[PDB]
Amino acid sequence: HWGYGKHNGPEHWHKDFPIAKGERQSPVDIDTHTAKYDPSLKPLSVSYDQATSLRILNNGHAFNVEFDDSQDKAVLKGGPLDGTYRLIQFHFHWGSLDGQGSEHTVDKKKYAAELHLVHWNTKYGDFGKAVQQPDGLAVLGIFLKVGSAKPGLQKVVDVLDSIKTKGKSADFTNFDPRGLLPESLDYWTYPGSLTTPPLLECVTWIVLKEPISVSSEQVLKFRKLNFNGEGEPEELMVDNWRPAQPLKNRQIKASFK
Ligand code: NI
Ligand code: NI
Repeated sequence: HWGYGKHNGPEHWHKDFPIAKGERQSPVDIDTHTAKYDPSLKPLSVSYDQATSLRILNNGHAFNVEFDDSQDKAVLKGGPLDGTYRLIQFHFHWGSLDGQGSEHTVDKKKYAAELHLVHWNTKYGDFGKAVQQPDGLAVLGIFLKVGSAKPGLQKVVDVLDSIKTKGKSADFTNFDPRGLLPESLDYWTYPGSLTTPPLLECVTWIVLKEPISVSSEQVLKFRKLNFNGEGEPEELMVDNWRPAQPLKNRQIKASFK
Protein backbone atom coordinates (compact mmCIF):
# COMPACT_ATOMS: atom_id res chain seq x y z
CA HIS A 1 0.00 0.00 0.00
CA TRP A 2 3.13 2.24 -0.21
CA GLY A 3 6.38 2.44 -2.06
CA TYR A 4 8.32 4.47 -4.55
CA GLY A 5 6.33 3.74 -7.82
CA LYS A 6 4.08 6.26 -9.66
CA HIS A 7 1.12 4.58 -8.30
CA ASN A 8 2.11 4.32 -4.62
CA GLY A 9 4.94 6.84 -4.16
CA PRO A 10 5.50 9.92 -2.01
CA GLU A 11 2.87 11.96 -3.63
CA HIS A 12 0.16 9.35 -2.44
CA TRP A 13 1.29 8.82 1.11
CA HIS A 14 -0.87 11.55 2.61
CA LYS A 15 -4.05 9.56 1.88
CA ASP A 16 -3.04 6.93 4.45
CA PHE A 17 -0.77 9.16 6.57
CA PRO A 18 -2.11 12.73 6.67
CA ILE A 19 0.98 13.65 8.77
CA ALA A 20 2.68 13.72 5.33
CA LYS A 21 1.48 17.32 5.06
CA GLY A 22 2.52 18.22 8.60
CA GLU A 23 4.55 20.95 10.18
CA ARG A 24 7.91 19.14 10.59
CA GLN A 25 8.29 16.73 7.68
CA SER A 26 11.56 15.44 6.27
CA PRO A 27 13.67 15.58 4.23
CA VAL A 28 14.25 19.24 3.48
CA ASP A 29 16.54 21.31 1.31
CA ILE A 30 19.40 22.70 3.37
CA ASP A 31 19.95 26.30 2.26
CA THR A 32 23.56 26.73 3.34
CA HIS A 33 23.43 30.51 3.23
CA THR A 34 20.31 30.71 5.44
CA ALA A 35 21.37 28.10 8.06
CA LYS A 36 22.73 29.82 11.10
CA TYR A 37 25.62 28.95 13.37
CA ASP A 38 24.31 27.98 16.81
CA PRO A 39 26.65 28.60 19.77
CA SER A 40 24.34 26.69 22.12
CA LEU A 41 25.24 23.39 20.43
CA LYS A 42 27.58 21.05 22.42
CA PRO A 43 30.26 19.00 20.67
CA LEU A 44 28.83 15.80 18.80
CA SER A 45 29.88 12.57 20.38
CA VAL A 46 29.77 9.43 18.33
CA SER A 47 30.71 6.41 20.55
CA TYR A 48 30.69 3.32 18.39
CA ASP A 49 33.64 1.35 19.79
CA GLN A 50 31.41 -1.35 21.41
CA ALA A 51 28.94 -1.64 18.52
CA THR A 52 27.46 -5.03 17.91
CA SER A 53 26.04 -5.47 14.46
CA LEU A 54 23.74 -8.50 14.14
CA ARG A 55 22.00 -8.88 10.84
CA ILE A 56 21.25 -7.27 7.44
CA LEU A 57 17.67 -7.27 6.20
CA ASN A 58 16.03 -6.37 2.88
CA ASN A 59 12.73 -4.93 4.13
CA GLY A 60 11.29 -4.18 0.71
CA HIS A 61 12.19 -0.55 0.67
CA ALA A 62 15.89 -0.51 1.72
CA PHE A 63 18.33 -2.76 3.50
CA ASN A 64 18.91 -2.29 7.23
CA VAL A 65 22.09 -3.25 9.09
CA GLU A 66 20.74 -3.96 12.55
CA PHE A 67 22.51 -3.60 15.90
CA ASP A 68 22.11 -4.86 19.43
CA ASP A 69 20.32 -1.92 21.06
CA SER A 70 19.64 -3.71 24.45
CA GLN A 71 22.68 -1.83 26.03
CA ASP A 72 24.55 1.42 25.42
CA LYS A 73 27.01 -0.12 23.03
CA ALA A 74 26.87 2.39 20.15
CA VAL A 75 25.55 5.75 21.15
CA LEU A 76 25.19 9.31 19.89
CA LYS A 77 25.25 12.20 22.32
CA GLY A 78 25.93 15.93 22.32
CA GLY A 79 25.29 18.34 19.53
CA PRO A 80 21.69 19.38 19.75
CA LEU A 81 20.79 16.29 21.78
CA ASP A 82 19.84 16.01 25.39
CA GLY A 83 20.57 12.51 26.77
CA THR A 84 21.77 9.28 25.12
CA TYR A 85 20.64 7.87 21.81
CA ARG A 86 21.33 4.21 20.93
CA LEU A 87 22.07 2.98 17.42
CA ILE A 88 19.41 0.55 16.21
CA GLN A 89 20.12 0.30 12.47
CA PHE A 90 21.58 2.05 9.49
CA HIS A 91 20.35 2.06 5.87
CA PHE A 92 20.77 4.04 2.68
CA HIS A 93 18.58 5.85 0.19
CA TRP A 94 19.89 5.87 -3.38
CA GLY A 95 19.12 6.63 -6.98
CA SER A 96 18.86 4.95 -10.36
CA LEU A 97 21.57 7.42 -11.57
CA ASP A 98 24.42 9.14 -9.86
CA GLY A 99 22.69 12.55 -10.08
CA GLN A 100 19.89 11.67 -7.64
CA GLY A 101 19.30 9.43 -4.62
CA SER A 102 19.70 11.59 -1.52
CA GLU A 103 16.70 12.67 0.51
CA HIS A 104 18.19 15.89 1.91
CA THR A 105 19.56 18.33 -0.66
CA VAL A 106 22.15 21.03 -0.14
CA ASP A 107 21.39 24.24 -2.03
CA LYS A 108 19.14 22.08 -4.16
CA LYS A 109 22.00 19.66 -4.97
CA LYS A 110 21.12 15.93 -4.88
CA TYR A 111 23.80 13.38 -3.94
CA ALA A 112 23.97 9.82 -5.28
CA ALA A 113 22.85 8.36 -1.95
CA GLU A 114 22.38 9.16 1.73
CA LEU A 115 23.31 7.04 4.74
CA HIS A 116 21.02 7.15 7.78
CA LEU A 117 22.34 5.95 11.17
CA VAL A 118 19.17 5.69 13.27
CA HIS A 119 19.28 6.12 17.03
CA TRP A 120 16.60 6.23 19.75
CA ASN A 121 16.47 8.13 23.03
CA THR A 122 17.07 5.77 25.89
CA LYS A 123 14.69 7.67 28.18
CA TYR A 124 11.87 6.05 26.25
CA GLY A 125 12.95 2.44 26.84
CA ASP A 126 12.47 1.02 23.33
CA PHE A 127 12.29 2.16 19.75
CA GLY A 128 8.55 1.70 19.45
CA LYS A 129 7.90 4.10 22.35
CA ALA A 130 10.57 6.51 21.10
CA VAL A 131 8.92 7.05 17.71
CA GLN A 132 5.84 8.40 19.60
CA GLN A 133 7.86 11.26 21.05
CA PRO A 134 8.97 14.55 19.47
CA ASP A 135 12.57 13.91 20.60
CA GLY A 136 12.47 10.15 20.24
CA LEU A 137 14.97 9.61 17.44
CA ALA A 138 18.27 11.11 16.27
CA VAL A 139 19.27 10.29 12.72
CA LEU A 140 22.81 10.97 11.55
CA GLY A 141 22.67 11.60 7.83
CA ILE A 142 25.72 11.33 5.56
CA PHE A 143 25.78 12.12 1.84
CA LEU A 144 27.42 9.77 -0.63
CA LYS A 145 29.08 10.93 -3.84
CA VAL A 146 30.58 8.64 -6.48
CA GLY A 147 34.35 8.74 -6.73
CA SER A 148 36.89 6.59 -4.91
CA ALA A 149 35.71 3.42 -3.16
CA LYS A 150 34.77 3.56 0.53
CA PRO A 151 36.73 0.68 2.05
CA GLY A 152 34.55 0.37 5.08
CA LEU A 153 31.48 -0.07 2.90
CA GLN A 154 32.75 -3.09 0.99
CA LYS A 155 31.67 -5.70 3.58
CA VAL A 156 28.10 -4.37 3.21
CA VAL A 157 28.21 -4.45 -0.56
CA ASP A 158 29.42 -7.96 -0.75
CA VAL A 159 26.60 -9.49 1.30
CA LEU A 160 23.90 -7.84 -0.82
CA ASP A 161 23.69 -10.84 -3.17
CA SER A 162 22.41 -12.85 -0.21
CA ILE A 163 19.55 -10.45 0.52
CA LYS A 164 18.41 -9.64 -2.99
CA THR A 165 14.66 -9.74 -2.34
CA LYS A 166 12.22 -8.46 0.25
CA GLY A 167 12.19 -10.43 3.46
CA LYS A 168 15.65 -11.97 3.10
CA SER A 169 18.14 -11.47 5.92
CA ALA A 170 21.68 -12.61 6.63
CA ASP A 171 23.97 -12.70 9.62
CA PHE A 172 26.06 -9.56 9.72
CA THR A 173 28.21 -9.57 12.83
CA ASN A 174 31.34 -7.62 13.63
CA PHE A 175 30.74 -4.70 11.29
CA ASP A 176 32.24 -1.41 12.39
CA PRO A 177 30.05 1.60 11.42
CA ARG A 178 32.94 3.93 12.16
CA GLY A 179 34.26 2.99 8.71
CA LEU A 180 31.32 4.83 7.12
CA LEU A 181 32.00 8.25 8.64
CA PRO A 182 33.76 11.21 6.93
CA GLU A 183 36.68 12.95 8.59
CA SER A 184 34.69 15.93 9.91
CA LEU A 185 31.66 15.88 12.14
CA ASP A 186 30.50 19.39 11.19
CA TYR A 187 26.73 19.28 10.71
CA TRP A 188 23.39 20.92 10.16
CA THR A 189 20.46 20.10 12.45
CA TYR A 190 16.72 20.58 12.47
CA PRO A 191 13.56 18.93 13.85
CA GLY A 192 11.83 16.59 11.40
CA SER A 193 10.29 13.26 10.72
CA LEU A 194 10.61 9.79 9.41
CA THR A 195 10.77 9.87 5.62
CA THR A 196 8.84 6.64 5.22
CA PRO A 197 5.28 5.86 6.37
CA PRO A 198 4.16 6.37 9.09
CA LEU A 199 6.07 9.70 8.68
CA LEU A 200 6.14 10.33 12.45
CA GLU A 201 7.45 13.69 13.61
CA CYS A 202 9.92 12.19 16.07
CA VAL A 203 13.39 12.90 14.60
CA THR A 204 16.21 15.29 15.43
CA TRP A 205 18.13 15.27 12.14
CA ILE A 206 21.91 15.73 12.20
CA VAL A 207 23.19 15.96 8.62
CA LEU A 208 26.95 15.98 8.14
CA LYS A 209 28.44 18.61 5.87
CA GLU A 210 31.22 16.40 4.50
CA PRO A 211 30.10 13.63 2.09
CA ILE A 212 31.75 10.25 1.86
CA SER A 213 32.94 8.88 -1.51
CA VAL A 214 31.92 5.45 -2.80
CA SER A 215 32.87 3.83 -6.07
CA SER A 216 30.67 3.28 -9.15
CA GLU A 217 30.89 -0.37 -8.52
CA GLN A 218 29.69 -0.02 -4.94
CA VAL A 219 26.59 2.03 -5.87
CA LEU A 220 25.89 -0.28 -8.77
CA LYS A 221 25.60 -3.12 -6.29
CA PHE A 222 22.92 -1.23 -4.35
CA ARG A 223 21.00 -0.92 -7.60
CA LYS A 224 20.91 -4.69 -8.12
CA LEU A 225 18.69 -5.21 -5.05
CA ASN A 226 14.98 -5.82 -5.51
CA PHE A 227 11.89 -4.25 -3.95
CA ASN A 228 9.93 -7.44 -4.63
CA GLY A 229 9.91 -10.77 -2.91
CA GLU A 230 11.47 -13.87 -4.44
CA GLY A 231 9.11 -15.28 -7.11
CA GLU A 232 7.36 -11.94 -7.71
CA PRO A 233 8.05 -9.76 -10.72
CA GLU A 234 11.54 -8.07 -10.49
CA GLU A 235 11.61 -4.46 -9.67
CA LEU A 236 14.96 -2.96 -9.00
CA MET A 237 15.40 -1.26 -5.65
CA VAL A 238 16.34 2.24 -6.88
CA ASP A 239 15.06 5.71 -6.20
CA ASN A 240 13.93 4.90 -2.66
CA TRP A 241 14.11 8.53 -1.55
CA ARG A 242 11.37 10.96 -0.55
CA PRO A 243 11.89 14.41 -2.11
CA ALA A 244 12.38 17.60 -0.07
CA GLN A 245 9.37 18.83 1.89
CA PRO A 246 8.42 22.36 2.92
CA LEU A 247 10.51 23.79 5.71
CA LYS A 248 7.55 25.62 7.22
CA ASN A 249 8.28 27.16 10.62
CA ARG A 250 11.78 25.72 11.10
CA GLN A 251 15.27 27.03 11.19
CA ILE A 252 18.24 24.88 10.24
CA LYS A 253 21.24 25.37 12.58
CA ALA A 254 24.85 24.84 11.76
CA SER A 255 27.53 23.51 14.10
CA PHE A 256 30.27 25.42 12.26
CA LYS A 257 30.95 28.88 10.98
NI1 NI B 1 1.72 -1.83 1.54
NI1 NI C 1 16.19 6.86 6.03
